[PDB]
Amino acid sequence: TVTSPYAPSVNRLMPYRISNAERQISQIIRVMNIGNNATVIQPVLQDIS
Amino acid sequence: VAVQLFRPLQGLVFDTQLYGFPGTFSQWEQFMKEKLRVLKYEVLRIYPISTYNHDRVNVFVANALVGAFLSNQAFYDLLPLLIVNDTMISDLLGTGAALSQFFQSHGEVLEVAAGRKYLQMNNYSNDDDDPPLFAKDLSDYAKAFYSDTYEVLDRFFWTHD
Amino acid sequence: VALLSGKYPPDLVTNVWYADAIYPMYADTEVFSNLQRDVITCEAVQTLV
Amino acid sequence: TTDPCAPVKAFMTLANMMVGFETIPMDNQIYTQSRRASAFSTPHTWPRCFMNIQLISPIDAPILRQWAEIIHRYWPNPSQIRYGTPNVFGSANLFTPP
Amino acid sequence: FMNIQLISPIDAPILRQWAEIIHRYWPNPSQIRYGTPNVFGSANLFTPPEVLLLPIDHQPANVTTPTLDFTNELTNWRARVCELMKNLVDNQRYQPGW
Amino acid sequence: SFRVALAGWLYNGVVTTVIDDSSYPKDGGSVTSLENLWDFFILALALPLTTDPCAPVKAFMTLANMMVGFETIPMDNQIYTQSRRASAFSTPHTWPRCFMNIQLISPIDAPILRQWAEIIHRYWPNPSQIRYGTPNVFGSANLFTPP
Amino acid sequence: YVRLDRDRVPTMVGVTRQSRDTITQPALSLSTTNTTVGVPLALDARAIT
Amino acid sequence: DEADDATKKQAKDTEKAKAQVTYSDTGINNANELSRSGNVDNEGGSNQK
Repeated sequence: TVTSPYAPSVNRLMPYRISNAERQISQIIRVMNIGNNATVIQPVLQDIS
Repeated sequence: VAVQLFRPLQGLVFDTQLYGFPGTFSQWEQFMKEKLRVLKYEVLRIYPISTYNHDRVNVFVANALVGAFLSNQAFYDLLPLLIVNDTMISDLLGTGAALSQFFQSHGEVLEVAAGRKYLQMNNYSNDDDDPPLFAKDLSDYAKAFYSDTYEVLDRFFWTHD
Repeated sequence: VALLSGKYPPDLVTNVWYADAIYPMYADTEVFSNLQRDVITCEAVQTLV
Repeated sequence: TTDPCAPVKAFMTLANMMVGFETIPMDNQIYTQSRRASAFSTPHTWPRCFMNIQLISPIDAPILRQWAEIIHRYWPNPSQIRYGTPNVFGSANLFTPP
Repeated sequence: FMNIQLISPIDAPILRQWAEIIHRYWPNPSQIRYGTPNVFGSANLFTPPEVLLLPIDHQPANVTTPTLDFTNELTNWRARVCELMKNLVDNQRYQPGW
Repeated sequence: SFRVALAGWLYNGVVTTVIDDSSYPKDGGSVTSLENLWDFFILALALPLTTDPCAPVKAFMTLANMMVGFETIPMDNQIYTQSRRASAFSTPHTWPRCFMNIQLISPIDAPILRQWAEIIHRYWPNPSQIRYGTPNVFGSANLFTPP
Repeated sequence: YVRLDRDRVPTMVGVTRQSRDTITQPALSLSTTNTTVGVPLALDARAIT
Repeated sequence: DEADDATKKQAKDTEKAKAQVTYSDTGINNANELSRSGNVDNEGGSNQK
């Protein structure tokens, strides 16, 4: 659980939110890098392990 | 070679080995008769017929109770939920009284597993003239998502595969 | 071996165990940082085109 | 032992050994056929299978039914004995007749 | 393997039983509905947003004090394998060899 | 702490006294732990003496947090859950509708939570007032309040 | 003080400089920036009990 | 910073190294509360110079 303030505030700039097409394009490009190398995809499985 | 299951006996969601049915129609009939006779007395004990006579019954809870007793699995929790207070879905939503195999809560839609409609005996040999069971003799042939409104079901299936 | 051998703590409660185990990981910023990278990638591809 | 839950603790002690060999129906999910036998120390935890012996099916699980019958039949019966004298000492015992 | 009836029930009984077990008691998929699509995007493709797929079934735990039970799919799988091996070891064409 | 609790009653308008997080159950808690039970007891007897606008919400929601997995209550939205920390209920806009209306708490699925909610709604101490000072000759610096 | 009447629970305290018959830049006082009514103060439930 | 300073000074007042009454690290999330400093001038600008 996390908490957020409830009061008047000074304006803040957080550009984090993005759309879905950009996420899909980035996922396609990430799949491209992986190719069939199999030496790029081992470390991520190690990390989730 | 096979039998058809009606309303109170629906909800058998586990494998046939767990139930341990005799496999012969006469012996199976006697065994089920004895089991239901035993369960009826407990249901009478908690809900006497002198007081409760016309009170409505949650068919989901009845099927879950029958399947749980036949599978020897925590039937006593569903008995307080046997009678309907406001609505079936409303009374069954969020309870967590029974196992998640019988019914589940996904927000405001109720997902209830579908029990076997047909049950085949040992004489079933996939013969030329044998009855078609239509794949309803298995434990996990289909799932049912119950809700009051169709729009809520469509919203739920937007994300569900 | 993993399937045939596995045990829990002598008496554990899942709510407390997970409220302790998951809390440290939900304080970073990598997940929020990757979205800006995705934005820059999707911007650069179209600029190149 | 003077514990008023030994009759149910014995039945649960046997039941916990053969888990998956034979199963019986047991009330709530929290108190189950695999729950430690020493956690049944209160009357509210007595299983309905142990209460009503007919719930244990004598076909797949005859051993548990026979053990429950033995517990219900051959468990020792309470008795009493006269002690002391009230003529000069008096009877200091209470909740029971002098 | 596709059409079980091709395997003769009288010449290959044990292998027929193995094929039947594969067809009946193999794991089936499910879904878990991960994440939030409001702030983060839906970076998944070929599937609806906000969902996983699993090689095995999923039943959410109802209690928070987990205790052993054998009412499990991956336990039924192991039990069926054990029964198949028992049937293998007690067979008139294989029993007298031991 | 006890004396400052009384001291803050006068100065509610500029400072509000709350209960530190360490006084709550350490990790959300559960009713399976004697230490958590005693912590809840201490919290229940210590909460009413605070000049916090929402003390009863925290008092009820602590037990609701501890009793996760043994009995459930209806939730207003899918964003929140019964198992959310009671330290976050510091604002009136976070009062659960199930706590507002007791009839929504089903007695079959929450015999203890319904009793606790009834106890909070029935026996929470009622506010009062007392006459102090002299207005005729010393005046009064009272605002939002008769002098 | 209110016990459970959430419809009249105070949430903000502020001080204004301008007259009521004027419209100008809204300059909220710093007293409104707290999530609670005022400055948060912490006690010891163990000590109180 | 001044909240932490007051927390420190409360311990000195109470004779003990640790403090029971704390004006800092209370549960309430106040990420919006502000105190007057020399960083800002009277007109909304900045006193860099």
